[PDB]
Formats: sequence, C-alpha cells, structure tokens
Amino acid sequence: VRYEASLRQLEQRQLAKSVISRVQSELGNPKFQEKVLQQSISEIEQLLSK
Amino acid sequence: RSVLKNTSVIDKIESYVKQYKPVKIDASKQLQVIESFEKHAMTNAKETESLVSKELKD
Amino acid sequence: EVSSILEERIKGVSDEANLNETGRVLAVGDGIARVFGLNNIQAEELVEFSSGVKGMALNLEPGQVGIVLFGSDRLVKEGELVKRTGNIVDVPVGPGLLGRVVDALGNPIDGKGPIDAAGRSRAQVKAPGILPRRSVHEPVQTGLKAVDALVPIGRGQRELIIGDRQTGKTAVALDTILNQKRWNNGSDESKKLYCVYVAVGQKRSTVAQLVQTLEQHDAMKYSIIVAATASEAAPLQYLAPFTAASIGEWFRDNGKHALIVYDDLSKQAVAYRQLSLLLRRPPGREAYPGDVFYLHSRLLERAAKLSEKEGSGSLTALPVIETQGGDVSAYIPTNVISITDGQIFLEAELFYKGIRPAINVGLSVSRVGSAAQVKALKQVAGSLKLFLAQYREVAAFAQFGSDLDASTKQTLVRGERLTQLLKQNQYSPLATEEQVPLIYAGVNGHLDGIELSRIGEFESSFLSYLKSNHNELLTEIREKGELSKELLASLKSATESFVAT
Repeated sequence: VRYEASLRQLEQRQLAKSVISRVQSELGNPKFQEKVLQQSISEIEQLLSK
Repeated sequence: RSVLKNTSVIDKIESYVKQYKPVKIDASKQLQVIESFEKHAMTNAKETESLVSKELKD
Repeated sequence: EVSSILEERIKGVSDEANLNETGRVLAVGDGIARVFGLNNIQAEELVEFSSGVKGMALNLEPGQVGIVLFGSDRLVKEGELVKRTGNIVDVPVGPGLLGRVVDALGNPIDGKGPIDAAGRSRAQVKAPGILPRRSVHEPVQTGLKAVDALVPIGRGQRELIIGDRQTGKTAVALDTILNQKRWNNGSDESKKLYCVYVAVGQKRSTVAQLVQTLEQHDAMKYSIIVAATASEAAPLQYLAPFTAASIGEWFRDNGKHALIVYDDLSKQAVAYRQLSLLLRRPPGREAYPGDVFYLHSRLLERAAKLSEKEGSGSLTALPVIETQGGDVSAYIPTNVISITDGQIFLEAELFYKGIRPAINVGLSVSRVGSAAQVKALKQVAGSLKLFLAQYREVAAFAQFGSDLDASTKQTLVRGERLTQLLKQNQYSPLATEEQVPLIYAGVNGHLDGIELSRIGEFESSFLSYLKSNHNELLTEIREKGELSKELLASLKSATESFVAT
C-alpha cells in the first residue's frame, strides 16, 4: 500500500514535468499569437459588459 | 484488498494465509508420565494419610 | 487517474476577474510587503498577491498599504499587482475539525482529506457580553489530583500555566486532555468537552510526537489540533490563536462545552513583535509592541460560560506562558497574569526535587475558586489547604534545623506524606472518583502514620483494596458526588481497615 501511494505521487510529478514540456510547446507556437487575439477579443466582450 | 490497488498480491497472501491455516503438531504431551507421577505421588499421599489417621486415633 | 479528475477541476477554474483594486509592490523585503494603491481596502483584509502569495493587511497608510505576507518573499518580487480578496480573514469551522490537524488557513496538514466544515467564521469576533454569561458551575477534572484539589478547573475559566521552559511544559497540559477521555468516551453530552490543542511556534517534529501520543491514548477521536509550526510565517503565527478561537466558538455556539489549550502564547508575543517592528510601529515596552495586552486580552476573553438563554455554552481556556528564567516581572508574563483568572505556577526546583507534576502551591491560585470543585472533593480536601500552608511555614523553620517541638513535627510528618501523596506519573492521570478516597485518607491523617517510603506502595494498594472491597463505595462516590454521612462513615471504616494494610 505504501509503495502504491508513493507511485501515485510519482506519477503526478512525472506528469507535471510533461506540463512544463507542453507549456514550452504552447508558447512556441503561433498559438502564442492566436490565443492573444482570443484573449484580446474576450477582454473586449468583458469590459464592454461592464 | 480494496485499499490496495496493486493487483493480486492480496489474493496471494490471502491464499497463503489459507494455506497456512494448519498449525504446528502437538497434542497431549503427557498422559503416561503425568499419570505415572500422579500414581507414585498418590500412593505417597495415601501413606501419609493412613499414618496420621492412625496417630490421630492413638 | 486521480490526475485526470484534478486536471478537469483545474480546467474548471476560469472566468475573468475585474480587479477593482490593484496596487504595485515596491518596497518588499523581510516578508513584509508594502504596495502602493488599494484605494478600497478593508482593514485586516486578505489580499492575494499575484504570485500565489496571500497576505493580510494590517497597516493602511496614505501612501503605501502594508500587507504582511503569509508566504515567503522568494516568490514575491517588485511591482506585482495585488488583488484584494474582499473578505477579511476567515476559517472554515465545523464538526469535521474533530480528529484533524489543520494549519492556520485550515488546510489539513495531516492530509486526512478536506475539512468537513459547517461554516466559515472570522478571526476577530467580539467576546461574550456581561448579559450573555452565566456563572460557572460545571467542574472540569484534569485527573491530576493536586490540580483538582488546589486550583479546580471549571468551564469558561482562563487559568494560566506559567513556569520554566518545556519542563514537560506541554505535558502538564496534555494530561488534562487525556483525562477528558473518561467523560468524552462517555455519551453524556453535558459532560462532553471537545478539546482543541493549539500549538504555536513548535517544530513539526514536536507536534508530530504530540499527535502520535494523542493517537496512542486514542484521544485524537475528540481532539482538534490547530498548529502553526515555527517554519510557518510570523503573520500566520500571529493569526493562529485568533483562528483557533473561532474554531472553538463553533462548539461554543452549538452550546457544546469545549476546552481550548493555547500553548504557548509566549511565542505569539515574539511573533507580534516581529510583525510590528517590520510594520515599523514604534517599539513597545521590552520591545514587545504596546498593544500586546490588547491583543492577548481580546483573545483570552472569548472563552466564557455563556448564559442559560445562550444554552449554557462554554468554551474553557487554558493559556500557557513560558517564563524565561522564571521572570515573573517581564512585561509579557505580567500582562498575561492580569488577564487570567488563575495561576498554575510550575516550579523547576520542585520538579528536580521529584515533585512531578511540579506546582509551587503558594504561587498557584484559582481566583475562580472551588465553585467548580467537585462537592465531594471539597469536603475531603477541606483542610488540605491548611495543612499544606502549615507545612510550608514549618518547612521554612525546619531549614534552620532548630530542635523542633512536637507540634511542628506533627505538621512536618503530616506534610511530608502529603507531598508524596500529591505525586503522580506523567502521562497517566487518575480518575477523580478514585482520587477522593486518597485525599480522605490523607486528610483524616491515616497516612500521617504510614512511613514515607511506602506511601507510594500504599497508594497503589489502597486503590486495589478499594477496588476489591469498597467498589460499591467507589460507585457511590461517582454517583452521588457528595459524601453523605453514610459515605463518610463507610469511607472512614474502609480507610481505618486498610491502615495496617
């Protein structure tokens, strides 16, 4: 049971480093451009709703 | 077993426990010697009793 | 697995903030940030710095609002934006805190899953008024015979455990918690004290040993452990008693009786000192800021025996103050002494002397007196106070070693035996129903005769004897709680019979 619980934690930190790898992938892409446009228009909708 | 997600080792040691339901051999380890000692002793008890009973009445 | 559900929850937190107040960090250092902005800002507000650090705000200045970080500044950096939570500090309060160690922000640090919380409350809550309070009338038995006899504990009382550093300092308190197992296990809810042990400034290892000890005596099934280890922030330490108090108030509010041990407030003072001096507040007396009395007093006054219209609620408090070098004139010890309703002075010399628990009976008072002492126990221990007082006087004369008169030696002989009678084994409180006989024997002078060396043997044997024969009598002492003429006679006879063993 002790190693089983440890293995779940180990899986989570392993999968955490994959999040870092994925973060580098997103910020590399022209998703870096395209999602900024998405955020921009979202701020237009939101701040206009104020 | 419902705690342990890591499969079929709870079933293994459960079955190993069910293997080892048997226990070490041993029973009545004295039934000749306990009786023999008691016999010799009983004789002596009666000897003492008879002597003192006689003396009491004396 | 568990990861997929956690990620789903994380994806499930979106939705823009309108950040109606911002401010830019500028002077930040020493863990005490100061931000410029925050035109709207409640006092004592919780502000989330954009770095995942949350800090309460304690100084509002017409330049820079001084927000004390609850985190380390190694995650904070200059010019960050801070977004005001818009809620003054609050903690989850509920029944689920029973059997849980929780940190200041109510995260289970024993990680027995999320706290089952019936509410949230606020750190500062005004104390029970004169009108919603009724006089104390409910005993609390610590299972330390000397404590029960000399300085009886009731409910809604504040009594200060004071004395030299960690002279099993924690252990003196822990014994009280342990004896509350007898009622707690019992289903009498009118005798149920839910116990909250607050540990401020202690290292994680100390706390861990304590919770383990509590689990060993299987008392953790009624304990709440509020902890603020020494690693954790000075602001969190400062906030830690006040959030413990609110946790207590949920019990108190429910009318359920409870007891809160605040061990040790002395470290709260150090924390408030650090906090104040890096809020640049003018240095107070003995470097502890001059409003520490107010800080401690407001905390302490929230334990009370609420009125019968308020359902006879009662949070009981036991503060614990370490005296540094036994200095009772130090500003922080002086302040606390005034606030509290008792002193339970522990003396190091008597500890070394082997009187454990160690209580200097002259420096110990219960100003709330024997209104909360068990009625039976009051009768038996009636002249125990006088005897001990006589013993003290006699002992002083005895030092000079002048040829003492028989009257002085009657006292001396009686006194010596009494002292040995008081002694009890640490981590092993004794049932009050079986402490009443021991005091009867002593007070009715039967033990005065019995030789000092074998008093300890006699005590053990006497209990065994009463268990054997006068177990009908013991049942009566529990049941009727006042020694009637018949009980007094029965007890007198029993003791007399056991004089020669």
